[PDB]
Amino acid sequence: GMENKKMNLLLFSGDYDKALASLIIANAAREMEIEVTIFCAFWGLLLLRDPEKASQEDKSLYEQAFSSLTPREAEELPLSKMNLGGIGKKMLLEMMKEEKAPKLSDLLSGARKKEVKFYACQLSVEIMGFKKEELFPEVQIMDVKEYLKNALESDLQLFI
Amino acid sequence: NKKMNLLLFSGDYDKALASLIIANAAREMEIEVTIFCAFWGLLLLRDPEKASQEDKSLYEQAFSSLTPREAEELPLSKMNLGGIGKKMLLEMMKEEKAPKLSDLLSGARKKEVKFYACQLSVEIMGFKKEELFPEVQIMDVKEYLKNALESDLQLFI
Amino acid sequence: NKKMNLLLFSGDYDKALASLIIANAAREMEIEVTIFCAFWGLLLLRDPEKASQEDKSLYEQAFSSLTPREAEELPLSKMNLGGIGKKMLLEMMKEEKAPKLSDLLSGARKKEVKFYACQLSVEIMGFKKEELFPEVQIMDVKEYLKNALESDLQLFI
Ligand SMILES: [Cl-]
Ligand code: NA
Ligand code: NA
Ligand code: NA
Ligand code: NA
Ligand code: NA
Repeated sequence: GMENKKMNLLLFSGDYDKALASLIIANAAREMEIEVTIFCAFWGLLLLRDPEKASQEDKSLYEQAFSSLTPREAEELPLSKMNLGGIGKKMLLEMMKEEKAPKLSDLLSGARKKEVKFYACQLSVEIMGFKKEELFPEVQIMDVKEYLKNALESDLQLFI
Repeated sequence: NKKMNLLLFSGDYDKALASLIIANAAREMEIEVTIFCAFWGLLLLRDPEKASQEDKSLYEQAFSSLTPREAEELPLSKMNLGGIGKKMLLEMMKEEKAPKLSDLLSGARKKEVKFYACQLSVEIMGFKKEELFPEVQIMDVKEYLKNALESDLQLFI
Repeated sequence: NKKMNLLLFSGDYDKALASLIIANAAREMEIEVTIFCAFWGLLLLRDPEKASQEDKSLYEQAFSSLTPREAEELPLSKMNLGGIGKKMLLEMMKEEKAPKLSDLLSGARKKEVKFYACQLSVEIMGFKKEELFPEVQIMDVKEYLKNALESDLQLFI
């Protein structure tokens, strides 16, 4: 069986639909008792923002602009295609509602509760200017060598 | 005895081309190939001569009617230009005698690449099994994971 | 002991950057790294001190002249806006003294990352070996599969 397996996802994309796929896979994995690590890098870091604990305190101006102007939480992420001003996302969301397919923010709550391990790429965090306190509290800041050690120890590795 | 699993998430012509170039070559080396199509990737599996509108919601009918109807109609991931920079790629491929996507797909089907459609995507998007190629099987995410964990090479495209 | 294979399909500045951050770090940990560049990913390998238009078709000549001529010219995957939001990412990296894509590429070359160019893509897009960095080897998809199957980490970017 799959109960001792390990999966590692590098979530690079900050697209709603790619994030959804990554959490559909991670939640299903956790239900099969697979240990799941999601390493968020670049745009994927946007998945990890906690809107209730955002800040502008002691960031450069570029960092402030980036933080205020980008999606402030997972649910605000744009579609990878057909976003159409936010209308084609509105489409996908409606079709999901018809099937009772849970929204990204509910899949993310689910993944946190099932103890999917979420890591934020240190260099991406530094470049984009996010503080630890701006992300969910159980997120750990991980450098790329820690990503590689984890990925090499894993049974399934994907870049999303 | 090797095995490869590709998760085709993208519905882009060029990414689909890459996936089938790799899948066809792997079958020639006697590697067993599984392609799990999810979200936009499902569009690869549409049989245009079998399309249907019966028992679909409004958005499902609209999504069906207004997305690529078959693999050859997929857009480029880049410089598609409303079909024109896809038209560039196709001309460049013609000069080099590189087969089109639909010909790679026919080859994949003949070589018995195993094509699967992600159940949740199929349901969300409203596609029926009869609208897809006959040998496609519906598989859920847990079945994908089992198959991927048993594979020797796993990619997300 | 360990081996990593990256298939770089994307020709985006930020995706190439991710790939070379990973590749450079892997080399420091003594992991063997193979990067197979295909389709848009081939643009990473263009040597701007070498370019040629000689013995190419019209679309090949046009493609060569109009596309990014070296890694540093690659567009952002998103929010490129004229190259100005790339300008934004670049200025943010500069504040952090994060190395540029060209510096990571030079580092990768120095650390003996193995760079291969997909033969079919090369032929379609019309690039010649002489237009790419001298250590690049042209490899077909079956060589890609052999190498990926012997690797411990395999990603498609
Ligand atoms: Cl991957
Ligand atoms: Na910064
Ligand atoms: Na991937
Ligand atoms: Na539906
Ligand atoms: Na993989
Ligand atoms: Na050509």
